[PDB]
Formats: sequence, C-alpha cells, structure tokens
Amino acid sequence: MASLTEIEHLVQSVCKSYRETCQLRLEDLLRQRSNIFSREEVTGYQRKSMWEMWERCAHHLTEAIQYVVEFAKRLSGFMELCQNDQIVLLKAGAMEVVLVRMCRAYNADNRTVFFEGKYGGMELFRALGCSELISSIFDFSHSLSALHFSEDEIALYTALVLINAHRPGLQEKRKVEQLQYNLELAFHHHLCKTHRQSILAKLPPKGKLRSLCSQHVERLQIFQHLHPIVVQAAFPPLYKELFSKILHRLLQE
Ligand SMILES: N#Cc1cc2c(cc1C(F)(C(F)(F)F)C(F)(F)F)CC[C@H]1N(C(=O)[C@H]3CC[C@H](C(=O)O)CC3)CC[C@@]21S(=O)(=O)c1ccc(F)cc1
Repeated sequence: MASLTEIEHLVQSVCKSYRETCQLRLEDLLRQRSNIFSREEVTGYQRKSMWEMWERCAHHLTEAIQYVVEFAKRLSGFMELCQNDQIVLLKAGAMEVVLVRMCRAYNADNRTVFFEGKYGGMELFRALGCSELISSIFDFSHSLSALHFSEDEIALYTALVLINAHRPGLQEKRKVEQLQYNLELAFHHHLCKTHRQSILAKLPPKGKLRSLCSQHVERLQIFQHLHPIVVQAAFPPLYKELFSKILHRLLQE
C-alpha cells in the first residue's frame, strides 16, 4: 500500500495543514526578536500573584491547544477515526504538540520566549512557583533549536507526535497504526530527500515529552489544591477538561 507519489502528496498536505493552523507566523516571531521586556516589566510579572499568572498562562495554553485541535481536524485520516480515538489522541498529544511548536517562539541567542507581545526569559514566570518545570520547558526549546528545524520538518514531526498508535485507550489500534506508518514514511522520505536524516538520532526521546506533560499535570494539581475556586471560576473549560464536553463540540464543528 501507498506509492512514492502518494507519500509526497501526504508530505504536502501535512505541511499545508500545519501552515494553516499556526497561531503565530514564524516571520512575525522573528521580526519581534528585538522587542524584549524591560527590567521594570519583568519585575511587574514577578510581582503578580501566583493565581493571576497561572490564569494568564492557562489562557495562552488553551488558545494554542485550539490551533492544535484544528491541525488534527485538517490532518489526513484523523476525522476518519472514531470520536473516542480522536479524543484519546488529542488528550495525550495536544500539549506535546504545543511543547514542540513552542520552539518557534523561542530565541536561543538570549534564551527568551515570546509572551504577551514581547520576549522574556525564564525569570518572567517566577510567580508561577514552577521554576523546575519552567527550566525543563526552556531546556526542551533550547534542545529543539539546536536542530534548526524547517517549518516542514516541524509539520511532519508534530503530526507524528499526535498520531501515536501506542496511546492507551484506542479502540481501533490498527487504523491509527496504519496512519502513523504513512506519516512515518512521509517524514523519513522528506528527511532523505532533503539530506536531513542526521536529525533522527537527535530527536528527543518519547519519554521526554511524556515527562514534561506529567510535570505540568503535577504542578496544576498542587495549584488547584491551594486555589480550587480560582480554577473553577477563572480557568478555561477546555484547559480543565484536558489537565484537571468541549473537545466533542470542537471536533463536531
Ligand atoms: N498554562 C500554561 C502554559 C502555557 C504555555 C507554556 C507552558 C505553560 C505551563 F502551564 C506548563 F509549563 F506547565 F506547561 C506553565 F508554565 F505555565 F506552567 C509553554 C508554551 C507556551 N506557548 C507558546 O509558546 C506558543 C505555542 C504555539 C505556537 C504556535 O502555534 O505558533 C506559538 C507559541 C503557548 C502558551 C505557553 S506561554 O506563552 O503562556 C508560556 C508560559 C510558560 C513558559 F515557560 C513559556 C511560555
């Protein structure tokens, strides 16, 4: 099954689907690299209350997950799967996809990330009381930056992050296995064609993305225990559903 011309067609539709569902244009993120938060602005973020910062971050994460849901809906084969499998894949992989896409908003030259209009370092997020998780996320973005990914490479890699046939809870394992295999062929074909197969050994282990998501859920549980009414009243419904239905509505649309 699937010939060379069909593999190349898959590469291009995956790249198109990714281009259409990016929250931020890479050119826009690059043109803003000089717009950095001043010492006073950083101090203002640090002085914000823990709950205020958590709410802002969960709001920005919910917006980014919404673009990832749209990427999945445009991904060839995803809407053909059953609703249980579409939801199992989004619950386990949407945050992993946001974690990979985030490297585009990262600047390795000064170790800053784009956040609310400007670039700021790790210290911008000190009010979260997450410094170990923040460090891991900045290290993961730093390690993806060292690979110099093209946009097409991130498109093929993130499709594979999402279409993972090993996720527990899949009712039609074989249909997801088939789609994962076609996407693997498309990614390796594109790497072979562009002389970029050397990145294969340098891609992060799958346990690394799993560990970052687990840490996110653990720090959220700590925060929700101390501020349960804040989570209930001011956190986005889609965020609580994924990390603490909305997904069923987004997938029907
Ligand atoms: N709620 C949140 C939350 C939200 C986000 C991240 C982490 C968390 C946590 F939770 C954590 F770490 F636990 F996961 C944190 F840190 F707050 F605790 C990392 C990805 C980031 N992000 C992006 O950089 C986007 C991704 C999509 C991309 C595109 O589609 O083009 C544009 C850039 C989405 C939200 C955002 S953020 O900007 O609020 C931000 C927050 C902390 C940080 F260390 C760096 C950035």
